[PDB]
Amino acid sequence: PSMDAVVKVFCVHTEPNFSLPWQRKRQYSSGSSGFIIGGRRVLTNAHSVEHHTQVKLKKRGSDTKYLATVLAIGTECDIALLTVTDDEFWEGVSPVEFGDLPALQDAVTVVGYPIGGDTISVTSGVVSRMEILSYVHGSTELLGLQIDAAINSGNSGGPAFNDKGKCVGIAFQSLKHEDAENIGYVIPTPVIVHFIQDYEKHDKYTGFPVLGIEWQKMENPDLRKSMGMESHQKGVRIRRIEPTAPESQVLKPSDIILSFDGVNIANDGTVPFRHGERIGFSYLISQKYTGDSALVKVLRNKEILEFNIKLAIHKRLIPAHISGKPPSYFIVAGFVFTTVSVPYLRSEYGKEYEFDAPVKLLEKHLHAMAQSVDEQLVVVSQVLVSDINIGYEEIVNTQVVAFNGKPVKNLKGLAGMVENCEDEYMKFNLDYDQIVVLDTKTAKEATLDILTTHCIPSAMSDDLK
Amino acid sequence: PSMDAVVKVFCVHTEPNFSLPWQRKRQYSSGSSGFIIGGRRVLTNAHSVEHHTQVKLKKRGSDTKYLATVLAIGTECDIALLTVTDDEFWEGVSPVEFGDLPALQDAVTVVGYPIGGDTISVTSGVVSRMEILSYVHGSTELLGLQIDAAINSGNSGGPAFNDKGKCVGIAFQSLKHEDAENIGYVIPTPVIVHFIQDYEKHDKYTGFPVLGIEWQKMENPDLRKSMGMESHQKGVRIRRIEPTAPESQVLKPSDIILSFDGVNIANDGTVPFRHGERIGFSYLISQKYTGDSALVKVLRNKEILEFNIKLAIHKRLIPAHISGKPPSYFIVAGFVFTTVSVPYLRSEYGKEYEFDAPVKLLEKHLHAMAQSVDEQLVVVSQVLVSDINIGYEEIVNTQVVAFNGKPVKNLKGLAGMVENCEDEYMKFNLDYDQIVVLDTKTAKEATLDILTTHCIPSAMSDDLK
Amino acid sequence: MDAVVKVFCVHTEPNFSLPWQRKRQYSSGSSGFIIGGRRVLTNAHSVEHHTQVKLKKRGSDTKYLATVLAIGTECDIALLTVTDDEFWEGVGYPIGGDTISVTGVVSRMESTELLGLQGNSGGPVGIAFQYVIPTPVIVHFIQDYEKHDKYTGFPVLGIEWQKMENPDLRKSMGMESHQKGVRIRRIEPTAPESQVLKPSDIILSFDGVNIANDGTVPFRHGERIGFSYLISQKYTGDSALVKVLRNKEILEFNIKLAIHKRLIPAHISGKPPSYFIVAGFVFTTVSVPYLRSEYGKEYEFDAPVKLLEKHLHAMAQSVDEQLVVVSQVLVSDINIGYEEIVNTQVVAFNGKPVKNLKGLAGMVENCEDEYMKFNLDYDQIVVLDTKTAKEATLDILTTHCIPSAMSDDLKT
Repeated sequence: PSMDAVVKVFCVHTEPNFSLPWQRKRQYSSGSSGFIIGGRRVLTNAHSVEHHTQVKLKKRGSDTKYLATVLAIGTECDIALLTVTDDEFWEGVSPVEFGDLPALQDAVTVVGYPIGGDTISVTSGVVSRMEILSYVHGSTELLGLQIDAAINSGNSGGPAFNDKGKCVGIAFQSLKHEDAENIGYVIPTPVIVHFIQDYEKHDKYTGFPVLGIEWQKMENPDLRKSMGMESHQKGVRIRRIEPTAPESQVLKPSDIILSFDGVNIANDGTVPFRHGERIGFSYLISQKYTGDSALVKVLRNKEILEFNIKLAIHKRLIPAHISGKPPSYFIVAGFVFTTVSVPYLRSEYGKEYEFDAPVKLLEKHLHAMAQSVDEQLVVVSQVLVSDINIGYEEIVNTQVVAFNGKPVKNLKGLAGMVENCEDEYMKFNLDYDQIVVLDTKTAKEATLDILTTHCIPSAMSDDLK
Repeated sequence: PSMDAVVKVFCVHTEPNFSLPWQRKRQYSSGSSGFIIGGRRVLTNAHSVEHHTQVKLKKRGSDTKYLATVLAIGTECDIALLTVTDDEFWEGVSPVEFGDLPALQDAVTVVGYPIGGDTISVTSGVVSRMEILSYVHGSTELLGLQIDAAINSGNSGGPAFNDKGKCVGIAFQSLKHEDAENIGYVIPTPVIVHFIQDYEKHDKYTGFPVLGIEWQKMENPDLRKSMGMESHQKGVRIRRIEPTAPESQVLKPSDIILSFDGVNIANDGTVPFRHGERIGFSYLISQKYTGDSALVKVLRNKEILEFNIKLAIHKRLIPAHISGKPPSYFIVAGFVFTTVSVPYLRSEYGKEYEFDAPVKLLEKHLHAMAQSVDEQLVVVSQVLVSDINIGYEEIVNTQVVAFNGKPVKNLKGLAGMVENCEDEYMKFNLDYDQIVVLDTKTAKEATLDILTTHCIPSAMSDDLK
Repeated sequence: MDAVVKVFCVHTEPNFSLPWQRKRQYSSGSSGFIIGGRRVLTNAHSVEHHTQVKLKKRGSDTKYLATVLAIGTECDIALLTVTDDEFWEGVGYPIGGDTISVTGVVSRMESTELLGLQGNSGGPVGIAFQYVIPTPVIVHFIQDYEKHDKYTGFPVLGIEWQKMENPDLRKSMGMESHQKGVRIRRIEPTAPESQVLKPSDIILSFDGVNIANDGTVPFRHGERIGFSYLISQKYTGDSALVKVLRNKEILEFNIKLAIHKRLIPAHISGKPPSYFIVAGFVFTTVSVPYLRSEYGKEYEFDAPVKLLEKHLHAMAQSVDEQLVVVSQVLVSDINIGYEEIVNTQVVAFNGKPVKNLKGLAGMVENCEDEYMKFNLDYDQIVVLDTKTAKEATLDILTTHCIPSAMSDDLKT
């Protein structure tokens, strides 16, 4: 106990097809775990209800499935917040109550449901370490608890209790470990508290802020001396700054970040966390709210400066997810133009896309920064075969970089240049020094019959209409 | 302890051959578990003594096997009630005593004997859920306990104890789970009490009543409005009524059942069961005794009606079992006529008969209702090859629907029409628009020599003589 | 050998489970060969759902866009052409190769069949596929095209029959000892012969060929074959003389032969699948491609028994009768409580029998009643408020990226 607050989550999903962005896949149902908390609220994983079209909740002792409402989705922290109108669902359950951030080697008990099973499952372990990690690959890294108990579909989203019967967070199945390694994570209470308090204040999820920099350790003493650091000072060198984090352009490459909100940062980027414990300084940042300001102290040209910087969320050139929105696409003459995101790469190349995708794309995934707030990697995804595009059918996942001499910044820009093209020819500059040339008049005329052939409702996603 | 009341059941079985209904299979012995209770009584599974010709009981500390008496067999609840004349068997054992219906996640300890072993085995688990389930496939669904401990031959029939040393029911091996899933059932004490009290009152088993209806949920609000339901009312729509449950013909299709014996029924067919627990409304029905009456409240034509309905057992067109009776058959000219039951289908098509039997038969198994109290599905089972039936040898498991223009209602009817046939020809209308024609005089004369060839004692089962 | 061409095929095939969509393009390579009359021969399965077939001659650098002339589904043969005259100026190809190959056992022997058991499919004997497609099938296929100017398939006698091997059965129906044949069990209502033939007729002969008690006719010395072989040799629209015993008398009918109309069609000749949607209820018609797409290759065991019964045993009672099901329910507030309805037959709409998909779609459009009441199989009903159910449809289509509430054939 209290087992009666631990519910099963039935979710009907309607996933976009990122490879065929005019399609939604067949409806399917998934089950996971979740739990009732104070104030007529239920907590589960964000991944358990992504692309939801209906959510239902089932208590362990009753056949009845209750229609639920999704209140907010925190994708970066993998939390969803639900409610239920039916008062019968709430009646007679004592809500889960939250405990303090656990100590290492503290006992933890994870309560949930097996895969495809409707009976309670109970899994035991210890907190093996504190960690900063992504809950969505390629997305912002947050505080987490690592536990020596494996988590699998089913129990992820159930509560994790300390020996005092208090919940210390939401179970989370590891993305980077095989199920037999018996390692799992718990989304901890300060992350949970960040997400609920964020919703309670803004009536919406507003994300987790980042500073918008990459950094390099300062552990070599000649490096420190050569940039004016006094022998008591320590910190990290700024390698690069996101062009699209404008509040951070007050910072500059090769600044030495000395402290953040007063907390002293070491040469390896760690800050003190608790007795005998050190953690990366990003936990100081991600515990703030988007829009919060932070005191950053740097060494610049052997002199100390202090900046108050408004913090924002990270904008990735190739986004880790697109918030459940439909992927954007545009078609002309059977050429399918779309943008590159992580779900696109996963759907095109499978689980190992970080090794099987084209190196041109991997470069941009691993290393490129967006140069503008609206920049997108635009590609020819595929060519829908037809007479108008004879000779081009082999083109797959190749960046479009220019149209009739003008650079392509994003998909909407390219859709605009194709619509307003008055030249005799449409000349696309592709990657690998390729060009695609189409007669403007005959290519626009060819589009409709291709749409029909492939049952494409429209030549573009609504966001471009 | 108290291990000394947990006995081994040795049973000699003489099973009918449903594929060759003139034969009894070779005697064989099976062992299972059972336990002594108050009043010179032993409890075991019904399946452990089906087709019994002798039962013996062995206590764990003594070589001696005691000749037992079968008092009653409750097939639907899988319980057999035995006694023993020898007073030495009873002397010095403290009888098992029964506890209350357990709560979810309560500890349960199952005591029995391994397969082919005569030493005590002890298995531990928790009650994982309350359930309504069939203990014989295709037979009436009853209250049961699901436990996270697997049960296998051997221990099924042993007692299940709560931590207070009280028995909360009889172990039961799952029909729908592989042994490695570690899931089993316990026939609970209110079912046990139903069966003993039933015997103690009628000097015989009288079964578990059903209402005789199929129903459809009422969870859609337009469905509810369109049939006059006020916003506070809830219940289920009657889809169909068994023709042979005449006390229920007072009900009518599209009645909305609102409550049963006062208990309010929800739109999903659940009723409250305990604190925070809901179960299907059939538990209200099957806890009554055959012959009991029940108050049923329906909405009919937007108006409330209340009926007092005498409850009876379910009569299935294709019966789930035939109570250990011998299967009926009738032979003429080497044509073997028999009726279709579940044991017949199992013996003809194996464990997967619900996928391997002819679709014509599966339809009737899954969906047909008996149209009369004595209706039977009659089939040609096989043709015993002989000159008189040349050209017909391939006919297998095909329904007989008419004889000389008259419909076949059951096997006895067909046996009567063949005996009193005065026409020159016997013309059987079979399924798939086939006919079998035989010269009446020569076919009746051919029968005896076929019986002899196949060592068939008689042309019919005794029930047709 | 310079008349053996390479055949690149790009396929776009429908989703029978989601009939508003087309699966992703995929490509096949095959062979083919040129014959007389500006005509190219290949396999059917190698150009099924072709969106573009181009052809490439031996040793040539040019791929010519083809036009497929006829696809013979029942017999796995197709036939293409190319409008450019340069293509017609004056054994097959390995996968991924543009060079001719010439190859197991050949010999080694051992709608209705041709019955011969045991890079690159398409080439030139007859048409290989990967056995060799024989020439007695090709010629029927070609001569069918060369006559109808399209493919019409192979005719059938729309009857089921039972052997007449048992003496007493024969005597009871008046068959003299020398007479042999098969007894009609049932006749397809949508066959022309359902007029003139009757149940329990004994079919004795077909175009003067005597039919045995077990349904076979002579074939070669020492070998017989089922009489359906005779009927499949004819062409659609041909006449045939069918001689029967009825009430102990001999009658001979001249019957114009026709294509089989199956209630659950074995395929739909590459036409798109049809669907109709209202308030998230997806209605469609049961075909074998549907059952296969819904339930896998074991569909004859995993599909619901109600549908399996129709598939194995039902005859269409009308020429346009279809088996209409609720395929699935696209969940939305309008259809709350109905979401578990899957592949269940619709039998009536507001009291009136449903005969086919277009019929059902018409009744919904013209429904002026307050409620829409669908009688489903398993004695179920679906009730929706007519005004709000029609109003809810559009957003459900939007959510699922469905272009309209129905397939084009239902706009008709």
